[PDB]
Amino acid sequence: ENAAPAQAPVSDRAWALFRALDGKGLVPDGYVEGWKKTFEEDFSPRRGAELVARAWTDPEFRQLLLTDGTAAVAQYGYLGPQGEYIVAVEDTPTLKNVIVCSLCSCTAWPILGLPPTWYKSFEYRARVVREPRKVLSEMGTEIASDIEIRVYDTTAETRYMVLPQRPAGTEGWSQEQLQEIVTKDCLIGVAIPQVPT
Amino acid sequence: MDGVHDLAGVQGFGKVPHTVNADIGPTFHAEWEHLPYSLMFAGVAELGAFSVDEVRYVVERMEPRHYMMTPYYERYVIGVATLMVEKGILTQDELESLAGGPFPLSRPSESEGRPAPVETTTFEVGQRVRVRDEYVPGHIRMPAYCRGRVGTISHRTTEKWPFPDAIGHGRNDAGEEPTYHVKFAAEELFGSDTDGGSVVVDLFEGYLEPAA
Ligand SMILES: [Fe+3]
Ligand SMILES: [Mg+2]
Ligand SMILES: [Mg+2]
Repeated sequence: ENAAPAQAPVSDRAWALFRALDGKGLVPDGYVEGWKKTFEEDFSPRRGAELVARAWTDPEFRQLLLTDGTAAVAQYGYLGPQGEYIVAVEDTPTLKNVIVCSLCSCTAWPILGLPPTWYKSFEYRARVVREPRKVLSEMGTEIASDIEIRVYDTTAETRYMVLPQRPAGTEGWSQEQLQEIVTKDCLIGVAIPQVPT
Repeated sequence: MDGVHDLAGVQGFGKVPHTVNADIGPTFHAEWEHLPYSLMFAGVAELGAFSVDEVRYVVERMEPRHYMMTPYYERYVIGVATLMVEKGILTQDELESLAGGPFPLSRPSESEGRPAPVETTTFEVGQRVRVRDEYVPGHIRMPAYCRGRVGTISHRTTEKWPFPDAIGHGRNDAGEEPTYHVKFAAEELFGSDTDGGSVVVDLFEGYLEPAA
């Protein structure tokens, strides 16, 4: 009849898993609490933003970022779980890059942050590989006809970040000013950095 | 595994539930949500009970309707619990006792996996390759939309990793292979029924062969 299986409340199930393992001495003291802290506080799109702003103002670093993303990121100490082999992909006047994991949710956690709910949605996972222009449009990003859209499907161990184009009107801005306009969505590739009116 | 998880190209879904730069809230929206990833890492790094690939595969093994109605983080609670039972670390009965009710798990594997391929080719940037026209019932990191399709190498990784089709089943013969960024034209994958330009899939060497 296609009905859902009977299930205890998810909170009760998740905590049961914790207690079953913790009760057997298999979880070190403060272990999950420490990961929670890392996930919430250390893994952050602010790091990706910093990298972009540096690339934007430092031709030498921009070249390193685009050729050996891992090395570039390591200089900041931002390698980590789900972010050990990094490739940065460069937007151009004729190319817009976008990242997905169609098979699950794979994301460069340490520099982009853990994926947002929408990135993990079946909608995004199913649609962006096939109709990225329509998907970005619906999300509020219009990509013109003269621009190739390239979708990177994160199917293995490469962990991607988009290096967006630096918008006009930011000439002479400091690294801190530039960082501010590079958001999580710019790093995933669904948004273009915005300069205020 | 040609499971419902292989969603790329599926038609009929509605709008992505986001507009750019909208508030996505806190990292975790409930007090339990950090547990699946945390306990996965306990399993991988502390217990050495399973690999990350086994976690992807156990989630692929959720009964299909179960998969489709289950929120993301809950799929991982179910997956990690399944692995813990399968590896003999926990019992389903103790999980259900502790949970105070039913704790259905992923379905048993129907494949023992397969070894890293014996015969592969080192490809170079610019080379044309075809994704091997093979069907794998167990874990595979090839989404079906690219099976048998032809693309061009844009990158060969400078590092190598165990073949997922083996380590995703906890086998001893996963070896190590680099992966390749293979760029496909959108029309190669979806004919006229796409609005995109190109798609780049990150494919293990063993999934590839020289193009004709
Ligand atoms: Fe994923
Ligand atoms: Mg399929
Ligand atoms: Mg029973």
